[PDB]
Amino acid sequence: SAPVVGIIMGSQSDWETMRHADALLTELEIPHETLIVNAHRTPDRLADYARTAAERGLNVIIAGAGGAAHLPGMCAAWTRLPVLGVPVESRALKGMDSLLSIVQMPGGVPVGTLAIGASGAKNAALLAASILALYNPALAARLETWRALQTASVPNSPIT
Amino acid sequence: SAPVVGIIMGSQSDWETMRHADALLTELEIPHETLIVNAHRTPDRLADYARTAAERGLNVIIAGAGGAAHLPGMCAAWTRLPVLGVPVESRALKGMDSLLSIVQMPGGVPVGTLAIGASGAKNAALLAASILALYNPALAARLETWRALQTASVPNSPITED
Amino acid sequence: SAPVVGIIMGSQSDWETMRHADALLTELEIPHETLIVNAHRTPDRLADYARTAAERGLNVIIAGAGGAAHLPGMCAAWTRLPVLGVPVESRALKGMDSLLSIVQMPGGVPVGTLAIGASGAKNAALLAASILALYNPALAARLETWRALQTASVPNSPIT
Amino acid sequence: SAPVVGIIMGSQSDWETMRHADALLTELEIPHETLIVNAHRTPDRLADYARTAAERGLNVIIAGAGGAAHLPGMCAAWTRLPVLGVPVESRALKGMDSLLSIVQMPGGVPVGTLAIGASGAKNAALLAASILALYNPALAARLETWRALQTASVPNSPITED
Amino acid sequence: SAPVVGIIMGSQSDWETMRHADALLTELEIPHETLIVNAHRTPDRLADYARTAAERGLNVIIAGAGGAAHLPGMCAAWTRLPVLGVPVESRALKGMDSLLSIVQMPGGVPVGTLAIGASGAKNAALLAASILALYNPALAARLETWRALQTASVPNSPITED
Amino acid sequence: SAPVVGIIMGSQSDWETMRHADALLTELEIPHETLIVNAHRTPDRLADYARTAAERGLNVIIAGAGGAAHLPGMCAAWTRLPVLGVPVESRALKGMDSLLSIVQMPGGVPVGTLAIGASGAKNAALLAASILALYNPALAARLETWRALQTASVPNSPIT
Amino acid sequence: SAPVVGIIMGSQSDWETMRHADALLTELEIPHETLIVNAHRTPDRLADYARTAAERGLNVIIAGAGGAAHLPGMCAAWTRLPVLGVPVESRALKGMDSLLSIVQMPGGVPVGTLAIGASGAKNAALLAASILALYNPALAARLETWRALQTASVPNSPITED
Amino acid sequence: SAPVVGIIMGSQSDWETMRHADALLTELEIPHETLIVNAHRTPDRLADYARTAAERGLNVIIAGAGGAAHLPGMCAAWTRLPVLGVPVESRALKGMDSLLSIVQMPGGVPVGTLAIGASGAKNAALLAASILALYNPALAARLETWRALQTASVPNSPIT
Repeated sequence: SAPVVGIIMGSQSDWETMRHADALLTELEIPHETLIVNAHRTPDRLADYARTAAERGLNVIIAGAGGAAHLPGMCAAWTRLPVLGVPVESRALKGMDSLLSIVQMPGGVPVGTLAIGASGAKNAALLAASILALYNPALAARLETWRALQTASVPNSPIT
Repeated sequence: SAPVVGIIMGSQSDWETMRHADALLTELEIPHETLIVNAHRTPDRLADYARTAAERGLNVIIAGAGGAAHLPGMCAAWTRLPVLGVPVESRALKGMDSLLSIVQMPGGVPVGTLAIGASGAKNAALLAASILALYNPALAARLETWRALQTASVPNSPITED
Repeated sequence: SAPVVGIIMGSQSDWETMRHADALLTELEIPHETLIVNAHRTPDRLADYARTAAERGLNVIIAGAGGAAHLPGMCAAWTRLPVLGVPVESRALKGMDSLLSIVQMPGGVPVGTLAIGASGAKNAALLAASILALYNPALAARLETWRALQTASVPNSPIT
Repeated sequence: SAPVVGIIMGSQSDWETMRHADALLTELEIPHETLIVNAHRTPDRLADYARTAAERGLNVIIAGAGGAAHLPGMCAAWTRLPVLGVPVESRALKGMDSLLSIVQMPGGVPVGTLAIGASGAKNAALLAASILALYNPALAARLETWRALQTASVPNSPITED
Repeated sequence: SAPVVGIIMGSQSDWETMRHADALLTELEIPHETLIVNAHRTPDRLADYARTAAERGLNVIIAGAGGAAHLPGMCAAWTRLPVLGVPVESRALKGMDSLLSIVQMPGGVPVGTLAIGASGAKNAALLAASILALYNPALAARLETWRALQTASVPNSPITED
Repeated sequence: SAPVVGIIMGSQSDWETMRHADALLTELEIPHETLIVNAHRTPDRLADYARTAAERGLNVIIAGAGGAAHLPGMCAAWTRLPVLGVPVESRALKGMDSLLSIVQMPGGVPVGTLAIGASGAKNAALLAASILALYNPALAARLETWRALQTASVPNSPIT
Repeated sequence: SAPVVGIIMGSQSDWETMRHADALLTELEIPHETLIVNAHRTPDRLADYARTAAERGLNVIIAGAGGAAHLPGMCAAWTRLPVLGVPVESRALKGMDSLLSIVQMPGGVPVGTLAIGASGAKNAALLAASILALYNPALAARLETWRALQTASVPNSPITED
Repeated sequence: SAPVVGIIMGSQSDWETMRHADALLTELEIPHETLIVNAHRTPDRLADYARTAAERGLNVIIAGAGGAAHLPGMCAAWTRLPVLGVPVESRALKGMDSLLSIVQMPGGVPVGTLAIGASGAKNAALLAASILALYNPALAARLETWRALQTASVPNSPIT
């Protein structure tokens, strides 16, 4: 089936983080594509990807980047689709540079930003799912089940 | 007529920021409600608002809070709807406490976080609009027009006179 | 005996930190319960726990959380008991996110916040003990002994 | 009549912040004393105040300090009473130095720390009240009334007019 | 006559900062152009400006941006010319978001970053001048004179009167 | 051939970082010298190095330092050549001290600052190359090739 | 009569801060000189000042700088005298860049660093006084009197009126 | 011989850092004492130590602490001697808490603060030495030699 979510990242090194978004979308059976698109090394690839995303049938883009993290913001610049940004943990500054360069978008071009690291990648997929669930009843039911299981599965006490 | 976006905030002091979300939704002709829901002073009000939002017909919640900013995250805990968070600028720490309190949600319960302050509020409304536009062709057209006009309206050079 | 302190945390991963609170309360023979309550995954469990804490005979709640750490503040929202918050060290931001999301409570609903990590968990238990000692003479004497031993046991010089 | 809470601070400049603790204790009818004790300029005064607090009948100490804020931690070093710390906002670093200097106590000597500034001072008094209410039923009733009124007084919607 | 340095910025609000770069280039008689290019609102304008800069005869680009400051880095992505970045001071985070967004470029695409604010803008122009002076002897002489005068003009003692 | 770029650093411990600048200059066949010059321990060596750099035929200086990182700024003080600064990652503060002490130069004496760590060292060499390419056509072509290969070599998808 | 402390700073703008060091030395009757030495604009002036300070009879150097604050560290590089550093508050980063640039000296060349701003300048003078008092009994007596008076002058309670 | 410098620290865990101060003083043959004094656990020990330091013949105190680091400031409160503070690297916040709680002393009671960690401990000893050298000619000559050797020993190029 045709992808409705695009997951993009700038390098193989981002995959350790973004694989968590990929896994969640697969778990919820949301058709998606997972690609490398680098804002700095392949800016024309980025322009083409973002500009054509809507006409290709994409509904949400999840973009991960670390350091001076420009990939989500520049993606949002070229598409009217919702763009969700995952700050990848950077070696020196632990993703604080990633976080500020993604979340601090000036008014007019938004990026919905999630937590630094694996938690953010998982949550970007969940946020994408909740967006798609607004107009897909079967997915809405699967997301309901996912959240219910998450809630029900929390133990009552720690193991010592 | 019925609201499809809920804008919530903890206090009147937040309105100076959240009014920018309200204005943009109105500009794009998106029906919405604006309420005060305080995570710490009215936690049962929050639980009820969030847990009933979907059945009331809301599609997106925009939540603003400052300091130890728990309102967006706790809203997301009770709803399956997308929740967007606006960090309100705080006096001492300039919204850094607001930002980290909102964006650093552990995996399992998301909040899509926007920039600190008025920019974030405007962008939360634009993000909400982009979500709604996925299923609403008239709104999708209004949003494309809005984005195209924003692009066309950027001047080519600064005014450089003394 | 019935618990007078509740120790709560959002996940098993918090136990490495919160076990230090548990150990100290046991050392001082303070009856307590140690539970998992997750603000985000089990918010109704949290509401019920905090709302009924006083009528169950709890006197102090010690709550640990990391990241966007909402557990202590939301607990305080539903109870009139003193709530003490332990910021758990987070992977990327080393508990600075945990610390700010716990300590920066707006006026009207307090959380007494302790240091990031194991030190904070130990100190939350000690702070709970000093609260209980105000109206329990036998405990006050044991706490006096604990503090005296801590003071007396500090060596006079380092081992080389 | 005799004080059961001590509010201490290093200088008159701290009073702008600590007065919020004082006001709240008075509102809840909690007898207290307010003193200046400077950790660095009057260290022997601090030692004496802290080491005699319990025998003088104090139950809780609220200590405020800014910058390299050592007053709460050193107070806790000499008393077995619960000590609550209020980081006072500093000029350059906006109370971040105050906060870290107070909250990051190594294990063994606790300080329950509240928010930077006026919010923290008000909350230190509320936390002190919640501690005292554990053994004082009349105060417990006054505190429940206060919290209930705070909850009931939150408006349902912001004032949104231009 | 033709420009050899391009000064670009995302909005008119940046000019208060970037005007210091403009003034210094003029002082050193370096022909330049000043334009608004917004990375987020006019991304195709940016692509075209950056990809054609070298063939248009530009030698150095000075780019200023604040907040999530992507303009310098994205300019460098499309040009082989040296790109110098000026972090513009932002309201909440005082240009720290600007600074990290510009300087923390991953290996492979450089931006030479200067200080936050007006100092950085002046220094971007001086750095551009020092690059151009490597091949332009008349400019090298003007720059040496400028640096020598800066050194000679430092007073020996402060004015200490009350 | 005579060096046109100088790479300087304060200690052997900086070499793990600055070797990336050295490798890139060699890859692009840019003649250079790689030296230890310590701002604090050998300040007269620094003064002489920076003061004579231009007359020796150097065109760009790349200077790396960590902690209270004064080497780039003080180099710039004595030369009219462009000075590029690489913040070396420090043990405690992860190069945030290095970054601020290099980039925050007051107006009048510039240092072009690159990212913390190995990325910054590589990018300082690339920035130096782009400066030299302005007036060396053969190098400009090699830099074009380098950038083109970087762009072309980015994979289209991650390896799972 | 001859100076035993040198107070140096990079510009007149630093004097608003460094004047507090000057005033305290005068109060304690410590002969000193006050000069402008800019690490970046007058590096040879700095080298000469620092390398000759000991033979000129100086015992302590107090150096103030803001931003990328290199003056204290580079002074210490050329002198064997104790060098005390005062971080001057900067506009954007509130002296955090000043502080880290001064205090984070690698092992081998020390700078004793004081607080950001006016407090640090006053304390640099007091620290210089405490160093000089080790060998000067009259000054040691004046310093003890000063510290004793500081202690005696702390009020017992705040002024709490409305 | 009687100690003229006191090195104090709050716990054995600080010794890994403060041993560098001890080693430097021994290298320069400066008589000193190395002690554990904990501001929070042994405050009366601290009061007595600082109050009597001058009359015991101490000239400089070097105090190391981490976290909420109160030891140097409180030492300075009770003595007119120069007090030098070493921020010990803390687990979570990497000594940023240590640094701010030591350096940000309000006007009236100074602490001369050195770098976070081992570098700061070494430099506190060197700063103490330079203070003592003002009125001890033999030590001044040894310190001159130490600094000269440090300067002369810096290599001219890195080892590859």
